[PDB]
Parts: sequence; structure tokens; C-alpha cells
Amino acid sequence: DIQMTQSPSSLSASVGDRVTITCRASQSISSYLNWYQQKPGKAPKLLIYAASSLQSGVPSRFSGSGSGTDFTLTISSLQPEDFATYYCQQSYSTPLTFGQGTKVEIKRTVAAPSVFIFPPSDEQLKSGTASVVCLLNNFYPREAKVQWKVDNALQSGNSQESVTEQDSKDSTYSLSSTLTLSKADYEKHKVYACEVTHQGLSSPVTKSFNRGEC
Amino acid sequence: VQLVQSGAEVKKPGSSVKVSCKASGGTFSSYAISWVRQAPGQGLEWMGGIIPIFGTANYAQKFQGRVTITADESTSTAYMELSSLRSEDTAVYYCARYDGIYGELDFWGQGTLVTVSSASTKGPSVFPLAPSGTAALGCLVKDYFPEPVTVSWNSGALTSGVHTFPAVLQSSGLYSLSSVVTVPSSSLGTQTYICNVNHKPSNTKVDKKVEPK
Repeated sequence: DIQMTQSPSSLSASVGDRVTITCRASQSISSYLNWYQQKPGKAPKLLIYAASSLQSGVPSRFSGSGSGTDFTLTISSLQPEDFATYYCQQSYSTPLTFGQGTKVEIKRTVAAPSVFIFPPSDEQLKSGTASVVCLLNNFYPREAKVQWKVDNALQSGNSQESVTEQDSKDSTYSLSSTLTLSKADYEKHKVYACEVTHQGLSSPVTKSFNRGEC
Repeated sequence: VQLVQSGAEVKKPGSSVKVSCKASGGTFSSYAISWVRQAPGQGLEWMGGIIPIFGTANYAQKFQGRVTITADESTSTAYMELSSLRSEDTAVYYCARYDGIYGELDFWGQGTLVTVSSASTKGPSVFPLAPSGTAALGCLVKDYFPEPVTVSWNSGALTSGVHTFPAVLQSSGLYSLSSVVTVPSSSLGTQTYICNVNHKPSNTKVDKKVEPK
């Protein structure tokens, strides 16, 4: 087995920066080195083969070089869509072996969230459960505080958040916070609020609804 | 120039899974097939490959004895069978096409997620996230197992402004996920919004319609 070692394993840069990823083989693989790009939840896509040849369709900012043991992938001016994990792979000899992968993330300017709140559906309350959903849309950086207040009482350990991966067009995030309680617990309170702290905001943004109000 | 893989499913430990790769339009002509897995959050691991027409298979010693790779020329389909399924086998399995000059894998299937679990499948419930100069609406896809679910908006029509979140695991043991989209307020009373949810392991399909509160 030929070991493949990439460096770095993770990396951050600004749009337009020169990015350089390194692949090293445990022994000579001539020029049988390929580079794949894998955006999240998607399948790997071939970028470079034979160490240095661009797959047709891949923009010219991508380029590859090296032979023997030492190989480099270069993005000459990083773009928002270049957000992905990048793998190297040797096909000089079986078994085929990959590098550990290098996650490339984009560094961009602060951007404020657009906050929304959704009361639970009617159909869901019939099943005896209430899911209250708060949405922070298109912001940077990832770090945010989302505070649930229920009749002006702060909540603890009854909500969960999920964050999207960096957007391929503007490099922002989006976040959902979901507060879940039984219909019974739900129907014992009136004010359902979502307080958001984020450094793209002058001060905290609160979105709320009153249970029952049309 | 496509490869299409079988749907994702759940399998009890100690059992077997056979995953299929349909080479589109009979393009087994001059293409090897490789199998590569990615355990969640991990990197890419090569399982093995087959030269379809000769039917000669090559396996990684890590998997020898547990995995069998086969091809069927009259169907244009590659097959990967993994037996004695353990929890460590929960992964997305990919087929790719291997080209024999440079050794590249120049096209990859979408991937099949195999989840090893004693628990049986459970399809999601889809709830609307009702909207109230831009406005947001969405769909709550709740209480399903295992992964994944796919969401699209209006059979593929709406894609701009669409955010589908990664599934979160709830204390109940089941996954939950929301998909949301931002649209102008004006298009509310006029335009129709239907989210399309597909949960392949339970063969559940749901098209819930989102309307103002």
C-alpha cells in the first residue's frame, strides 16, 4: 500500500487568494495522481488527472503539478464555489489510495442575519407536539447566540440548531433553531420569542409571536 | 455519461447489502468500475474494482472475504455486496468509472447511504412552515430514520433562495430536518409552493403545500 498524505488538512482564505494544497506519496507513483473535489452532500468530481491535466469543464484557476512523490494542487484565485474538501489519489498501483482530504473554507466580511420565526403548524398540534422554528438567514460568521424566551423566561436544553454549509455564491451561512415541546407544555405559555445576538447586528434582534393571535 | 445507484436503506447487523450501479446507455464499453466508500465525516476508501467484460475483480485486502463485486453486461449494471454488516459499515457507497490509461475516476454515481441498525425504518411527517420586503416559508421533515431525505421545491422548479438544513438527531433517536426558501411578499397570494420530500429507505413520498397563516 502506498500512503497518501495531504497538507494542510484544513484551510481558510479570502476570495481571490492563491491556495496551495500538497500531496505526498509513500513511494514513487510517477504521474498517476488525480485530484478530486467534493462539495458537501455531493459526489466527488475529478479536477485533475495525470498530475497536471485539467478535466474539461474545470476553470483554469485550478492547476496541478509534480511527479514521483511530491504533488501540489493550486487554485490561483479562490472563488466562493471552490468551497469543498479536496482529495488526492494515486492510481500507479493497487490498491487505489486517497489522501485524507483538505477542507477549503472561504473567509468573507461580516454579514447580518435576516431573522424569521414560525409557529407550529395546525396539523402538528393535532399529533400532540409543538415545534417552534427560528431562522437566521444569510449571515457571517457562523458564531451566533439564539435565545428562546417563553413568556420572558429563558429556555434551556429544549431546542436544537442546524447550520448549512457555506453558500457557493456568497459564502454565508444559515441557521435553524427548533424549540420542541408537547402540545400541553406549549399551551401553557403565550409569548414565544427568539432573541438573536450576532456581531453583524448593532444590537440583539427579537422575533416573536403570541400563541393564538391571527 | 451517467452512473445511477440504488436507493439508500437500513440493514440489521450481521446481514448483507447489494448495491447496484447502472451505467447509463450501456457504457460498460471500455470502462472499469471501482467502488469507494466514505464513512460519515471520514475520507474516501477504495473497496475494489472490476473489469466488467472479463468479470475479473480486484479487492482491497482490508475488505477481502466480505465484499464481492460483479458486473452484468446485458443490464449494464455493476454490483457491490458487503456481508456481515457491522456498525462501522454505515457509509455512503460510491461507484465510479475507472479509465485505463491514466487511472482516473472521471465520473461518480450519486452515492448510496447504507445504515447498519437494529431499528426498522420510519418515514417522516411533513409539516408546513407558514410565512408571515421578502418573506420566508418552508417544510419541517420530522421523525424519520435512517438518513437521508431529499427535498425539492415545486418538482425542481424553485432552487434559488432554497436552504435545506442538515438533519439533526433528536433525543427520541430519530432525525428531523427543515427546508426553507425566501421569496418576495408579492408572489405569496399568487404563486403556489409545494415541497417535495422523498425518504427512499421507507419508500415514503410527500408533497405538502405551504399556505399563509
